[PDB]
Amino acid sequence: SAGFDRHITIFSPEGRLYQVEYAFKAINQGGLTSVAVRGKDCAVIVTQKKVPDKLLDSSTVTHLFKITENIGCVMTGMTADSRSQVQRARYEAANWKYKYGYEIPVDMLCKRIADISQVYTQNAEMRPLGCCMILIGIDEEQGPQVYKCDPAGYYCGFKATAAGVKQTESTSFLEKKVKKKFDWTFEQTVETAITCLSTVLSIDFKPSEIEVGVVTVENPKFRILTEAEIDAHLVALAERD
Amino acid sequence: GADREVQRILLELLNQMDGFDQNVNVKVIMATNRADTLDPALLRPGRLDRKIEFPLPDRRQKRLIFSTITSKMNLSEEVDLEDYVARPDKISGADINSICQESGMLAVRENRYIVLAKDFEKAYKTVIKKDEQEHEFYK
Amino acid sequence: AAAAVVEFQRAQSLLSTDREASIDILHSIVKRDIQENDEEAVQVKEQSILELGSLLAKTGQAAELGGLLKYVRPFLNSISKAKAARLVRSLLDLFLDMEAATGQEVELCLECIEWAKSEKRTFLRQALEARLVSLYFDTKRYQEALHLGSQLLRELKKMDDKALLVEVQLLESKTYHALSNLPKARAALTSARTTANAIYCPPKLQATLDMQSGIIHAAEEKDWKTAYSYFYEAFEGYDSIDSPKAITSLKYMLLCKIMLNTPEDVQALVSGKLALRYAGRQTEALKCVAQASKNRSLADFEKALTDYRAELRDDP
Amino acid sequence: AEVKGVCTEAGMYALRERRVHVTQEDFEMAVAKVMQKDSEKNMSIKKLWK
Amino acid sequence: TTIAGVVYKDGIVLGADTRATEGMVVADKNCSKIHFISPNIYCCGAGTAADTDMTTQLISSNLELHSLSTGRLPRVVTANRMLKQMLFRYQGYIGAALVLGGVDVTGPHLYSIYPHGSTDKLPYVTMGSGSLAAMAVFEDKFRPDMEEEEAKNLVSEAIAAGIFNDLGSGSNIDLCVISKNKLDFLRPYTVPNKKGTRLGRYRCEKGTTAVLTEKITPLEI
Amino acid sequence: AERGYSFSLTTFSPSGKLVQIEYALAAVAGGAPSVGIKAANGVVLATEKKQKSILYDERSVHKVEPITKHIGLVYSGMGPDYRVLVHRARKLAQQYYLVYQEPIPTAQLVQRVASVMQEYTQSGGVRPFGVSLLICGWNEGRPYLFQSDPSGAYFAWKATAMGKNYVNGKTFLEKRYNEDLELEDAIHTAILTLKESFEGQMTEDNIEVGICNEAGFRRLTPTEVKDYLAAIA
Amino acid sequence: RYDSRTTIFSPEGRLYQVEYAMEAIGHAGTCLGILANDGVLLAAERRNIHKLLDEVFFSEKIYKLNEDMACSVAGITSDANVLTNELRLIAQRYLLQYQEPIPCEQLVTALCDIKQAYTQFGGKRPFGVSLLYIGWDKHYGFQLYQSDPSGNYGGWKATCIGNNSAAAVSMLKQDYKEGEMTLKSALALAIKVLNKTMDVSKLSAEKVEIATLTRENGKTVIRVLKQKEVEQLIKKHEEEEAKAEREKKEKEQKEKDK
Repeated sequence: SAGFDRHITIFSPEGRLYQVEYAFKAINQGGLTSVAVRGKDCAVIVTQKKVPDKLLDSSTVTHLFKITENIGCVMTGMTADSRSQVQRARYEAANWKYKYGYEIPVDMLCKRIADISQVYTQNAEMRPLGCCMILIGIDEEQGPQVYKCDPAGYYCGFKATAAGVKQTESTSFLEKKVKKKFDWTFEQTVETAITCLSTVLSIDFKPSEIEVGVVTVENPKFRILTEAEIDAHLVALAERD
Repeated sequence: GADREVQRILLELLNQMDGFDQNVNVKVIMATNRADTLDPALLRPGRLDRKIEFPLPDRRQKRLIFSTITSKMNLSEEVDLEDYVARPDKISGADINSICQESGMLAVRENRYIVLAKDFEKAYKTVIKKDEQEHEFYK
Repeated sequence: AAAAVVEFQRAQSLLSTDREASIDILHSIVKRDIQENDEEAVQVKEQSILELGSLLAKTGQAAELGGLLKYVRPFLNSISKAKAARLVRSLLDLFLDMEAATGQEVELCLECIEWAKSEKRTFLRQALEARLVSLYFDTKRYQEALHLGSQLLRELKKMDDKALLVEVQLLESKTYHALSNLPKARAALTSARTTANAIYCPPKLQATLDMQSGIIHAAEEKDWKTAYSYFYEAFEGYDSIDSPKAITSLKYMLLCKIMLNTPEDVQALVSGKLALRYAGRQTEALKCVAQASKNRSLADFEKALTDYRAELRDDP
Repeated sequence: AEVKGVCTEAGMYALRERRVHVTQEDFEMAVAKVMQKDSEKNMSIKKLWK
Repeated sequence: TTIAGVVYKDGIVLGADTRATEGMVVADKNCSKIHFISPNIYCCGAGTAADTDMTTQLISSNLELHSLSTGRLPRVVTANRMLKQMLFRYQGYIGAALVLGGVDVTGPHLYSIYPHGSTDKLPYVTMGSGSLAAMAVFEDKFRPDMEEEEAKNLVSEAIAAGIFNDLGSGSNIDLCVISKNKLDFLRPYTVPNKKGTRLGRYRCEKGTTAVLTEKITPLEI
Repeated sequence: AERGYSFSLTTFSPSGKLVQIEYALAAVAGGAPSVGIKAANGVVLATEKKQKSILYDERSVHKVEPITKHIGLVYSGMGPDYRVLVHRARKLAQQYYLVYQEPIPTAQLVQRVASVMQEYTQSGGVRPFGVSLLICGWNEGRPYLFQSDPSGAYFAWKATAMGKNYVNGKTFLEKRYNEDLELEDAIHTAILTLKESFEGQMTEDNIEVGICNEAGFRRLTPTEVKDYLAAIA
Repeated sequence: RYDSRTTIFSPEGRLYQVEYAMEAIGHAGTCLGILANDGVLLAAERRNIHKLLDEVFFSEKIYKLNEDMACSVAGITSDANVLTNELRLIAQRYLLQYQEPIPCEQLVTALCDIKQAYTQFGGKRPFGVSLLYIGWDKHYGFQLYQSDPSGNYGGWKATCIGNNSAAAVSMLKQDYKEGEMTLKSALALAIKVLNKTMDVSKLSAEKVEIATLTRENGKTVIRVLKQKEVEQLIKKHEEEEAKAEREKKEKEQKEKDK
């Protein structure tokens, strides 16, 4: 069935949306990978950082964005789509805070973005922008929260997830590591995320070829770890592993 | 011409299965995944077909499949298939055969010159979980 | 009904310890009449009748069940609605479950059926007739069992309670098997299975169907693999229901294992997760028979037969 | 063809029980077995049309 | 109209009077002036009765849809911002002056929303024609962190002062005690006044009136 | 078949089919099992919440959601479309409440949601909702269980199953369902119907059940679902 | 190929999409209507009568458009619902404007003009639903109309749409009295034609719905007959058929004697 393939709004005779599936394939096209894990009182996102040139400003190159003061996201997929969806998420969070007087819950922001994407999946006006957004925040009543906002309107919440080329391998690794004492600390969660990326990619990380963002209950502000902190984590945890 | 040629094949089959040249002692068996898309003429409850259903194995039939497949195989004494049958699933006979083959391959690959409940557990998990990795907005 | 429940609890303690006081208290409570407007004293009285029958069965006082029925049949005749048959069915079942043969079962069930016919409670009459057919089979009056069962199923094919129809067809198949008319027993079994795979089959009914199917398969086709499969299904159903007809299913599985020329599996199956609560002479008989078959010793086989005569013989 | 199949299947029912005998029950069961209809499964697709 | 609200130790107590006057004649004797916004949020309404009624109804609907979407209790800040933005979009023609009060996760909150859309979060507020008398009572006899019973007594007394010193104030006093546990809605909390025991006997016997026509229609069962 | 007349929603095929809406219904049938049973004194909805991994936090996204204090809704099909439809149903119920100071009747809510689906199935640039909704309400003094299809057609049901094994579910419900069934027995029937099409171990936290009695619609807590599963097993 | 759009003329002048809708109406459940000088009536078959379906609504195909009018729908369910709502809106708009019930022909014309616009304009498939209207207005009394997917309507003494409409209309043509048909005879004829057109065993009463419109005390009354009345009519028809068969058997016996 290849006729039912060029239009986002056409159901295949068995009821499939091939253009949405192709948007997912587009997610698996930036080459990078991202992982996210939540401990007792923190959430961590770690993304592979490729800077294949000396002339490219690594400070500007990034996939971790601060959606609001207390919510962060890691984007994987086409970069233009990633930044467009990041701007949309920031705008939605600002509108929520304006209308309702309190910071947008992470699950609410994910539902808003997923609804926005579902609209494009249903109507035929745009293409479903091919990016995957993993959001992390600290909810006052639930605790640390990690969510995904794939480009079809699906936004389940996660104990630990991955996106990009090696999402399946990272998922298997995190399943194994979470069946055993899912209760992780801050250092243990950073360990688990970094180890998942390193093992799935089959490489040990320099302090620069990796980008980590973190939120904690004690300090519930999205913080992007600096090079010194990344190196400290890598060296200390590899040594004491 | 292509749809017409396929219909021509079906018409020839109907002709030869029941027509002016009634065969003597020539029986026919036709296997299919669904009989609902079948032509009413070929499906004719007459001199063209008698219909039988091959459903997914029941629990009792699954017990029988495991016993038959494992008879030739030899195992330990703590490897009761008597609960792998009871565990709910939609595994077919091919699935059970694959489970047994995979458990035997696990044992031989890992030496351990016996087949045990852990081997069957791993093979069963592998086979049952093989039906995954689809998209999750469809559900 | 707080005072009524307190009376029930006192009668229960007396059932446990001083049964005669409980018996007298429940006799008085049953003698008590019921206000037509109050629909809870009626429940009190029916519960008291049931517990009085329970006392009689526990003490082996099965001689009064006839009187119980006689003075409980002139009732309001409106218990619940179209489900009052359950109480009388359970009462009659418990009565006939007597551990000592009182000698008056067939005629009592017959007069129950006659009273049901007179009162025009058709469904209760059908239940009583099915119970009577099962009683005929139990007492080995196979010809009368078959006559009554044929009449009952001819009546039943054209109305409701397909569960009762399935039970009656199963009893027909079982009486044919006992009478050696194996093809007719298999035909009745197949009819029962065809009717049963159109309704809800409780675990007990499914276990009965599976055990009868295994018995017939063992008898006729000589596919002891399928016979063992059906016997295992019956064993599992009767185990879930924790019924006493599970040792028989275990015995028949071990028998099928023996007749499959693989008596080595008898011990492995008796040493299973589910085949432990039933350990005893029942399983030991067939373990010994499997051992004798393994040693191929006719002397050992006869030794096992004579030693376990109760288990191996007297069960056709 | 359906009627001939009805006769054949009643005869097969008779054959099953080591019989050479056909009865009204046999013909009725044969009719049921031969005129078996695969009506629509899905109530939604069935109820698209009023 | 007189309405008041005070934030006591555990939660809030709102208190309104019951009367609606069409001009200078008592039109309603038992008007309900404490409107529901969510199980933990109630707002007392004053001013144009229709405006306040429909405003509270619309905001309650919006907040209930919001709560269904989120999955958690609504926030008094959310209700206050919704009301404020609506009443500001309408440049002042929605004559609905509200005393909002609720108990969300972050403790109890009490707001005084004005017709033009200016809100004052306060420990105690009073609004309506008798708002001046109610605030007099509050200033004279308010203390930090009062008990539930003492707060009920204080708000009831303030509303009673409004009743007795403001024409156009209610007959009965309605209260709403909200806390993290209870949602008491006392209707009426008190009946300071009641119609004088009917002293007359005037029912006119059958036939006093002169009829001209009849069209008795036998409605079907 | 009629191959040309299957890509558009604004053209009748020569035989009169609207093939694309049937394809939407196929997408529905290729979804998670959900069951709805109308007890004598209430209604029950169930649906498997089996996740694709242990990582999916199976407490964040719900499948049996309320729409009012007396109406709830489950679905079989695509989750995003379901989210859209539940939001629209809530909005419609709120509009009805504002206009008529009275909770929307279940029949009316079903009519309006079916109208929404019809709106989405009447153009070329829009894809029909690939879900079937099961709405359960307690309007008046009797329970209501309705189905709504992508085509905009809505049904009243005694009991039904939709999703992957709806045929087996409906046969099971034909066997087991009796009209004078209390809600407590209907919950067991619902869970058993799910079990008959539920692969793996039906743990309390991977199944979702919501009841609707005179007290109003309520999604049963996982503890309650665990108790019901233990009692059934 | 001249049927890819509703607004495309075939080189012979035929709107193939409109013809497709007209033919597709044949999938709908058989509805029919008879006009009697005492009153007018519709009958309709329940295509799907599964035992697990509930009967929440008192009627699946017969809707009450206003005080003096009812209509049976035959075709796609969504289109039928849309058009029923629009018919009610048209009737009540006329009542608001003029303060008197819309005449049946005017209501039919309005809805059929809507259907014509759908057949004529842009990217909109024609309404795949046929309608049978019954009503009473001060001008022509009891009236029965039929309307197609193409927005064409006609007035009929008796007619049938949906499944086996050809057989039903032929039977009515044979056995309808052009000006001497009362409501009782109309109901009997409706039962006869439904029995001979449904072609599903005996005429199960639960698989048919009948509605009658009649003037009473100066007010129109539309009654959907209760299942008891439908069962009684079916039983009377079965007794009549059995009597006819007995008469034919007696004639056969007399012929055998001869």
